[PDB]
Amino acid sequence: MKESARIAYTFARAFLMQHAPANDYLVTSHIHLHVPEGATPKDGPSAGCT
Amino acid sequence: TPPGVVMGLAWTAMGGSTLFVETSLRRPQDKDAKGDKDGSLEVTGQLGEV
Amino acid sequence: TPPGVVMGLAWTAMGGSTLFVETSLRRPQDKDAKGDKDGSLEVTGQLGEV
Repeated sequence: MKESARIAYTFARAFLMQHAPANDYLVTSHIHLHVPEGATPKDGPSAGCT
Repeated sequence: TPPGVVMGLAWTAMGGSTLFVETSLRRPQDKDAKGDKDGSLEVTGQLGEV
Repeated sequence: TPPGVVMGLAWTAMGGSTLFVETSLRRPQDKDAKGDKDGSLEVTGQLGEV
């Protein structure tokens, strides 16, 4: 999930610059995030699109 | 065989098979453009100690 | 025996043996010519803590 975490952070930055250039949130804005626990880690990549 | 994959013979428990080694970037390279961090590898496919 | 390799005798639990020993660089040496950072070893071969 840390790999998915930076993958999501990266792809989210890329998708936002791709779509709404005027916004600068993910490119420059610190973000706490939390994902509820409970699923087995092996299936955890499935949550990454969320 | 798109680059980063290649066949490799293997003497399975019964007979043999042309197992395909698979290799691919799994998390974006650009953790920092200046970053000296290693590309630590994450083998999978039921790694043995050997 | 090109540079950075030397043979070593070993008293195997069954008879003797003449196992080799090998060494190599693992990252570019000059990421920072002045950089004060450890030349860390990374030993392998299923070594016991002794």
